Amino acid sequence: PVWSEPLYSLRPEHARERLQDDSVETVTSIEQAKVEEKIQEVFSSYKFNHLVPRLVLQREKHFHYLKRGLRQLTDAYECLDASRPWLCYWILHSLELLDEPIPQIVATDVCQFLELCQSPDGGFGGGPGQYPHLAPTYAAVNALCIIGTEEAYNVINREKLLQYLYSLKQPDGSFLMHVGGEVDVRSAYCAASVASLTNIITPDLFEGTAEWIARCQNWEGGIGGVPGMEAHGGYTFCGLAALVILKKERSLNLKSLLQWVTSRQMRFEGGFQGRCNKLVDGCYSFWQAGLLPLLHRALHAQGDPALSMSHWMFHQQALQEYILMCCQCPAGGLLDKPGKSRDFYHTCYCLSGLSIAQHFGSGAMLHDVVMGVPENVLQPTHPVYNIGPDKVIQATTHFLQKPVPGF
Amino acid sequence: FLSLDSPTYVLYRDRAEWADIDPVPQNDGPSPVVQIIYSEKFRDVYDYFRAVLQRDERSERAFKLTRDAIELNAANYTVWHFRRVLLRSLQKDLQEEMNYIIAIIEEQPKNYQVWHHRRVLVEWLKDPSQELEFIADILNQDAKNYHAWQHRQWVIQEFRLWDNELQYVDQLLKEDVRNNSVWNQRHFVISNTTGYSDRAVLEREVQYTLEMIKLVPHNESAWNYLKGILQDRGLSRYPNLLNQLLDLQPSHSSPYLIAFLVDIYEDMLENQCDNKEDILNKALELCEILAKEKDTIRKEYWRYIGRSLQSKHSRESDIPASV
Amino acid sequence: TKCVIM
Ligand SMILES: CC(C)=CCC/C(C)=C/CC/C(C)=C/CONC(=O)CP(=O)(O)O
Repeated sequence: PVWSEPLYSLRPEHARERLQDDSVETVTSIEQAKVEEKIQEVFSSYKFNHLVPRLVLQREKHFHYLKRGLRQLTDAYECLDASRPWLCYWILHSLELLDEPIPQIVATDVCQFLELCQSPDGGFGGGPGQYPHLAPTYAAVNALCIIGTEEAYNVINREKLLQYLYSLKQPDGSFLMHVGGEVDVRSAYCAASVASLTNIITPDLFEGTAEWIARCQNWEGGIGGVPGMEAHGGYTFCGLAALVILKKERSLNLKSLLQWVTSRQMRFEGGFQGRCNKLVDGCYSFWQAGLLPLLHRALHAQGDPALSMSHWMFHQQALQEYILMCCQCPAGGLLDKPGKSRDFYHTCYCLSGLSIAQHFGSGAMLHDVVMGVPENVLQPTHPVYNIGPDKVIQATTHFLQKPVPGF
Repeated sequence: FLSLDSPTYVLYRDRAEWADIDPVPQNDGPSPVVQIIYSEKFRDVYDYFRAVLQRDERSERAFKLTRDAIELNAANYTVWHFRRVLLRSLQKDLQEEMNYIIAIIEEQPKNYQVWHHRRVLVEWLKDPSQELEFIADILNQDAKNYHAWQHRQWVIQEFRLWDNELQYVDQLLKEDVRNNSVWNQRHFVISNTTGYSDRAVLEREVQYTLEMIKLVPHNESAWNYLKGILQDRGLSRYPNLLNQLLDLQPSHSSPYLIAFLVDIYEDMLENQCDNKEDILNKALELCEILAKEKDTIRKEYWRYIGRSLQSKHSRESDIPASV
Repeated sequence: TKCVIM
């Protein structure tokens, strides 16, 4: 009809999705309230300016922002000094999603650089001469993979890498994030992500790891960082993902998990929150929603007959709307929410989340949902590694040609 | 000695006592990527740190240097590590170090390194006396600090300091019953002390949870807890619940309430209850009210649930294709 | 700005 609003968030009924504090004010509610009111302005901006809303993904703008960042950064990116590989990844991936080609000049430099970040003992540090750490190592790999050149691949010292992973393995199945570092579910995921891609997984490498991960699932249905801790998207993702690689998804109560994640999508905002009763955030568009594809794959493997054949178990339209309308910086780059500044981390994940929301794929079945202008469509991303599915396959294949270190 | 923010602060290259050392530049290679254009101070300190690290100079001055690098980028784990090394090597006073770290945490509480450092300290000292109160203070600034909570859990656990936590939990819930972290904590405490099997406890909890729901029916946290504490044993296992929930529908409804109901029916149908069909329909009706009106954001989930329930609990589900 | 994941 004519009076019909195609945008879910703008529909008059949608207003009923505003918070009901039950006249009981606590810090949690107030904060949520502030956010909702701010988001409201965003939604209503079209109405009050008297313009018909057009959802446009500022590709050009984002590309420029990325393009430059890949080369150099201001004194503001100082505290990210121990996490440079992440920058490489966040950016490269973001470009890959945007379908921007990678010049071989760039590629080679990235390689050489990452080489400089490779520790003599295996694994990668957050900068040349820094000690190796699982997070930068995960990043380094994913990055090198997005490139996929033989050069890129040959950078990685698989033997050392494996040794490294072992030096971090814990008796209770967990892993340190680095020598003398801390332990939580991230380590498991990083160790797995890289181990699988590089084909270095030995029989005992992940002994008990799955069970450790399992113990992180809590009463909320989600997953905490370590047994006993509150459920959180990042950790939840890390956990599931790790388990999916370990092919041990079954070790979890996938039901409660599902119910948990789906409840994380903010009714009014459309985007996802990291943990129950906290604020929404762009990054979670991936961290949280990325779980759906994982779950779908897992449940389906259990012959789950009730599974949809065209959508993920979250409001794809609403996520996409949130992203587009509130997480884009005019000058380029993406963000947490309105009022927050852009940064590569959010740019990377908001996009990833977006791609996910537009791309449904379960075997032969494929169905997209592209809100706004069709130029908005992105390259698909793999739900486990969060890199181009093609890159995944390309990578694994190449590495399977190699023998698991030691034989 | 000379605070990094001190007006008289001087670059290490302009420091006499450091004249014997040649700074090590960052080896970024011929044609850099993600090159940070560090400020003078920054580049200077780390250039010097790089040196001491390389030389593995385990000196007092090195110790003081680390404080600086940290102040610059407290996320630099390599620095942290080396600092621990120096603490051991230099036989530094750990309490003095505690003072230090507590200050640091206070300023950048949302960092991994800082916490892990304090953890290690406490471990070395085998002294938790300061922990709780400290953590409280941090939590008093951000009642949802994930790192702090995690630390607290670790502490209480390693030092069996359970005695006063529930009391704490209670206080926080009073301040903000919507604090999910607290709800997790409460479950953490109970699980490891009395356990939930103890019926008097179970009961007490539920009373309290319902009482909370009554006061704030829209607080998704209480609901999640409630579900959290009864689900494993089986929702059907507690018949009065259903009736009791139905009673709140009038002046205390919410998509949460409706949802819970579906979970109950779900479990009831799982444990082959009376009026198989009657329940089933009540459930599907709800899946619809949720998917179409009361909780559309989760339409895809709701459609799936109803579809699953239909898939295994319709009168036709156990009936052969030929009938 | 900082990196909240490590
Ligand atoms: C592969 C990796 C490294 C995954 C980690 C992803 C995430 C998102 C980890 C989160 C760690 C965490 C919970 C830090 C505590 O501070 N974070 C917040 O408080 C953010 P919010 O308010 O949204 O919970």
